[PDB]
Amino acid sequence: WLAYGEIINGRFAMLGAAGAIAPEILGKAGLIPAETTYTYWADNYTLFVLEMALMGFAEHRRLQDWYNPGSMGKQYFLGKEVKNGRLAMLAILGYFIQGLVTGVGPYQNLLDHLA
Amino acid sequence: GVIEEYLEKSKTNKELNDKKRLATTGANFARAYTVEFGSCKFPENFTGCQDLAKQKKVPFLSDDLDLECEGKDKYKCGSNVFWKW
Repeated sequence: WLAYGEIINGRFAMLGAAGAIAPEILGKAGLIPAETTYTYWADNYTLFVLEMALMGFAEHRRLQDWYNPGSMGKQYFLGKEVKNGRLAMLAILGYFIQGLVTGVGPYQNLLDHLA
Repeated sequence: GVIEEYLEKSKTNKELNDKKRLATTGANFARAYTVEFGSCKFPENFTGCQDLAKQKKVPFLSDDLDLECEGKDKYKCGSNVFWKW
């Protein structure tokens, strides 16, 4: 719905993707390079973000299949309050921007750090 | 129906080129298998040095910066300005 209910999760949610775009390095895209070693890519050889289907399906419905009821658990298995959190909604928005809107991994100095 | 061939195996079954000598694909990796750099290892040298460059893809040319140094042989030119040193 909800409302109000859909912030905490949004909180945790973007947090990891935001977490992607900071603790990274990175390494592709590419673009600009070359876009698409380990084995090569080992990465299957080409086009495989459809495990996401299953996977990004497998967490959100698997979250909510919850709901405490949770069923989804199941039988067995052995085959100002928008003011606060919602300003917090902004300052997390934001530092996607500067953590993206220039390169971070600068690594421009200053000195050197490894090297 | 035939009896005859079956419009002939080594021409029907002509995907004996899903094996053949098809290092037309395969062995385009195992020549880059050893790829460089310098080449190889050392000197000249594992970045950076790089960021930047031989190979990546991309793109993009490439050059750049004389090849070097015209200038920066201290400064350049030269024997070696002059210019004044």
